[PDB]
Amino acid sequence: ERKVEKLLVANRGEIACRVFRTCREMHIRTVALFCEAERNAKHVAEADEAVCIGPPPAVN
Amino acid sequence: ERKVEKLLVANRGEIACRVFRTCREMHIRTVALFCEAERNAKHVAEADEAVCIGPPPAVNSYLRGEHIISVAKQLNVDAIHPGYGFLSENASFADAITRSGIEFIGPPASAISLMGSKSESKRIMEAAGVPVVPGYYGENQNVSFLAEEAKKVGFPILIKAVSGGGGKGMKIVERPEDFTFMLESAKREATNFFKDDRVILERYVKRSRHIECQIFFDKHGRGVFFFERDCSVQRRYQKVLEEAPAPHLSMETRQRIGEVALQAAKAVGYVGAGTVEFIFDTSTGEFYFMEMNTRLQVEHPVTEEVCRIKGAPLDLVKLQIKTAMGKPLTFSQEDVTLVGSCIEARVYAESPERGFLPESGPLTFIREPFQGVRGPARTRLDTGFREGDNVLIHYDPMLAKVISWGRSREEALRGLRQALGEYKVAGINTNIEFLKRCCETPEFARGGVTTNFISEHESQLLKSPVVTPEVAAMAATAWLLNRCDNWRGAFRLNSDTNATVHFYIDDHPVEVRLHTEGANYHKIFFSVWDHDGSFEVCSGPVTSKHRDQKSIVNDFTFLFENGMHHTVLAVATEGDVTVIGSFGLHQLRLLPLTDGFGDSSTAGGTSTKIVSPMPGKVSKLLVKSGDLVEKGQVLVIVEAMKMEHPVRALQDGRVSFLVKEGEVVGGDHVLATVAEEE
Repeated sequence: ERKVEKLLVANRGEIACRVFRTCREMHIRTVALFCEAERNAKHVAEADEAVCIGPPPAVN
Repeated sequence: ERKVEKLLVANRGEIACRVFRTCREMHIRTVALFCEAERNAKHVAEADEAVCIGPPPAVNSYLRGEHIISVAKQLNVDAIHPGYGFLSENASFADAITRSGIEFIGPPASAISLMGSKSESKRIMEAAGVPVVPGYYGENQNVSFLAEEAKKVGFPILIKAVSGGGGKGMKIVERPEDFTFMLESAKREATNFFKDDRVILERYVKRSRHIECQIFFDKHGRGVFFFERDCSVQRRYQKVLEEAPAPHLSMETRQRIGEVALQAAKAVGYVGAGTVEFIFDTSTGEFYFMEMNTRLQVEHPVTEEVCRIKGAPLDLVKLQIKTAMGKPLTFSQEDVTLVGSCIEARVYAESPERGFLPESGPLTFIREPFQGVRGPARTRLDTGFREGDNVLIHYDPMLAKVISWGRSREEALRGLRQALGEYKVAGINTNIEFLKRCCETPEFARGGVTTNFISEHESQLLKSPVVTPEVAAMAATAWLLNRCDNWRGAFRLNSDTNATVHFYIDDHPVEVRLHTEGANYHKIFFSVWDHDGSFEVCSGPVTSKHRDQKSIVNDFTFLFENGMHHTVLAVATEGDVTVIGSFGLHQLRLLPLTDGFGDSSTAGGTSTKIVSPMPGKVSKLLVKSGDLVEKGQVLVIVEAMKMEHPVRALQDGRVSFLVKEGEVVGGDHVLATVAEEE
């Protein structure tokens, strides 16, 4: 099998925090994603690293 | 039996808090002890009363056993627990406590005295019949005697010598039926290493792994051995990481380790808690006695995670008080069962890059790992220091102990990894990076490590992450902002701002330049090691206006253009900038630029120095010729009508005298030439 130590999340919101939490118990790293601004949001304050992706519209 | 309501502690540190805690559950009083100052320490803030004992040196503090006993008598103390170190191993102190009537906690003085000398101790165990590997048999009376007992007393051949660690007489001669090379090897060893011609033969073991079983005894003839332990990992005779369940140890053996251990303790007679240490070779498959300690170890809470008595959690210190109570036990060796695995590691306030030399400094910020249960594992941290405390050079460098109990070894080891990573301290370099390096790359997850395991992998270890050019960007920025309004309200004309920081990374100065374009404090760039980029930075609340030695601890956010974002708690000072984040911890030393700013004189100072007025009559010159004079001492004192008027020259460099005391000299004479030391 293949080892996992880094977890990536696509969406934002309740699911981000839920996926992030259990991850702590499995002792796995976390990564967050956020749109323009949207950096004070909680999920990013819960992960290990966050990356900005671009303009607010869901296309972008 | 005798009632106990007052408990006395000798030593200081983690053991003080541990002994103090359980005491609360038994509902017993507490007393603390502290050296000069050392009154803000935690343990004293945990007890009921604390007493100062005297000067910092260990001779002055915690060694005046008679004074401690008199103070305890004045307090009408019920019991004393020495702990480990100081008077932990001193039979006179225990005897004096017994004469005073206080219940000493530990073995009787006779056992400590007997085990103080190695020869008489090994004599006692040899009489008892425990398999013991001795250090010597007779002497080299005859060379044929070597062949006589080579295949007799000990088939494995340990030639060595009477003393000295050179050991060239060994030659690693593990092959029996050797008779023409062993004598030649011994005779070539005698050359240039004569010492005493006596030679001792022993068994030679190829591999060594340390084992140490625990034991407990009441005073009513009843005891039970705890689970074994492993101390294979140790550097320079210092414990590093240990495991209570010796991985790869058959149950049957466990049982037997006990029967041997109980025989030895009964033979000498023993009360309280103790530990027997063995030495083991995998190839032979047998264990031979090496040493025992009649004192509670530091590794007691470790073995606890792998033993339960009557289904209940075990407390080792509890029983020792109950043993002192005179009550008899309640359980046989059976009620105790092991459950799961655990690992331990010690953190030392030393510098791994350096010669593991202790460092003393204030504790700026101390992260605390989550000490709660989650997943399939229990992780705990015990620390004898807190925020605002300072490390004392007199004491050993010892911060905290981290233990990861688990249902399986894997869970335990994995748990630690994350915890070891999480705990963070700022202010003094630690070996925490070393321990993590000891855990990741070495394939000791299998469980087989020898006593010398640390020695071979020293090349692999002693390795730390490389400071990326980005790390300098956040570190450099914090020092400015965490010192002043640099880049705050700044403004120039038809131009743009610029400010630079110099870092003395390793032995090479490092320059980082930061500047802005537009009307934006937010948009910032950087150029370090010929690497350029852009980022934005958003700070937090401004704190620590007094900017003392602790300086300012603030959180930072950095949005680099590529797209990332970071959070960094930076406690920056003039000496260094410390940044802690997902990268880890890194402290960058700022290029030092100090050199008697003012007094920087390279003048030759050839002549016409400390000239005296007309009357002259020099005398009482108190400076040696050709000795450096940087501070302005009285080079020459001349008297003019009772006018000493000392010249007090401050020109740096050695001063050369051309005059002698009592010699009348003319006006403005060259009494001495104050020249730079050449």
